[PDB]
Amino acid sequence: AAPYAAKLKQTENDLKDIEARIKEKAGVKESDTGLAPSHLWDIMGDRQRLGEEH
Amino acid sequence: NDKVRFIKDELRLLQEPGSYVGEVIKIVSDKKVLVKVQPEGKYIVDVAKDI
Amino acid sequence: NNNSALSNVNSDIYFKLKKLEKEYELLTLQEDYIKDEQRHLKRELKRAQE
Repeated sequence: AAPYAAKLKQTENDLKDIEARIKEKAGVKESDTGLAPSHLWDIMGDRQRLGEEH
Repeated sequence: NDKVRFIKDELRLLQEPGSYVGEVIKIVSDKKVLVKVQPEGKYIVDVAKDI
Repeated sequence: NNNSALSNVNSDIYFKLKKLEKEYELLTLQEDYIKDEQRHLKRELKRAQE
């Protein structure tokens, strides 16, 4: 079945490369949102963090 | 000498703080992993440099 | 050759071994110490098990 059969085999090698890319890409993450205003809150929150009233 | 000085290293090991059996539900790629300690709670927590 | 001026071969073996037997007294001293070490280590095998 060599004319279609060989070529079908190369298609399966391609798919495996793709799945691997989703895994490779997912490897930065890093999704913590709090923005520019909350750069002030981190000083405020070190003092609440050693607070026993929370 | 082999029998007595193996034991002294072994005292440290037995005197562990305890250690738990969790399973990773899912990974965070900042080298933290969501690990459900199985009778206990869920915790997102860093790993060693062995893994 | 091998039997002519034999008294000169005689003196160097005699000299060299005489020096080493002083240093070979320090090796039997060691035999003596490690007879004791095992007795101290046998009570410490007991203390470690304790």
